[PDB]
Amino acid sequence: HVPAFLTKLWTLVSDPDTDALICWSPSGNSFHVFDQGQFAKEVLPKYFKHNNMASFVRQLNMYGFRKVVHIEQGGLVDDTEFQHPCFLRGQEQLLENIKRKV
Amino acid sequence: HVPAFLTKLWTLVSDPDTDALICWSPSGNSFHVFDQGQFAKEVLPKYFKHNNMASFVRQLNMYGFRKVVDDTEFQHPCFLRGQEQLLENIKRKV
Amino acid sequence: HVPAFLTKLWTLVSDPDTDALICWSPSGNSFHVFDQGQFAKEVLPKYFKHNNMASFVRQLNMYGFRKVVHDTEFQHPCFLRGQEQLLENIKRKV
DNA sequence: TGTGCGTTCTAGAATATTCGCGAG
DNA sequence: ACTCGCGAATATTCTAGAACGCAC
Ligand code: NA
Repeated sequence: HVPAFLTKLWTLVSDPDTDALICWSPSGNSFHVFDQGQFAKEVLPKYFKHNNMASFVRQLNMYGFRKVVHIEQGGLVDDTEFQHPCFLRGQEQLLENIKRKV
Repeated sequence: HVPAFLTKLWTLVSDPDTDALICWSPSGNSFHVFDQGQFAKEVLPKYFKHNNMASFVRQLNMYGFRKVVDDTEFQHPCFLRGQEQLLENIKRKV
Repeated sequence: HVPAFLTKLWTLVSDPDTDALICWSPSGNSFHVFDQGQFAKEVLPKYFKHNNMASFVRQLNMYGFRKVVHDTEFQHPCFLRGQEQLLENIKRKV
């Protein structure tokens, strides 16, 4: 029913063993990826058939996720945050409302 | 969605800790940059991918700011102290 | 007249310091990137205003580079070891 | 028995940065 | 000769197109 990408992403974010690399934000309305390098090489191949952050990012955009911009990035002086309105901590059933672009 | 340049400009002008280098005018309808040299060298690279005052000014003109005729003053009709919601009306040129 | 990206890219690839992360292929008609995590974190910000491999890859495509399918290998016919003069022919997409 | 999903490589679109022109 | 808005090329970021394999 719910496509594999969303259930794995939900499980991956919620899993407390991965919270050093991917976890919910305190509000539970977005998720963070820390150290993209270790995440792509260590975490992604355990759920998907690849280890590329770009292929994970491409899927995020296919399901309508958007990157959250922090106002402190953009200067010359690793935290990647994504959000979807129906991807909320404690609301796994809401994943049926997220559906992929055709 | 309000572009990063205006949000950063609003934060930088409004911030009282930076007022020795960039701050609102007393009326709050314009802002001043003092000592452009130290501002470009020390403040800009903490917010933008450069330390060039010309590139900051170029963006000011891109968003329709104009210079009011060291001490450099710039103005935009929708860049007003206490009216942060008006940044939504500032649009980049075509 | 040669854009900064091509001169910097030729320089960083040719640099024997970085050959552990980015170097020419034996034939010298393509270049390899090993461990892009460390390449993006340490090499890119020394030449560009960022440390994202995606922003490096995007520029490679804007200049007509192509990824060769088999760590990470890219090629352009006018990007050859010892022929910095051929970069003159690599022209950026509109 | 066609359609939706996943992975990869490249391009689109908006804003950002640089350089130098020219009206006044 | 000089100031100050520009145009234009390139740079950076985030999202999408397109091709192909796979499943049901
Ligand atoms: Na200030």
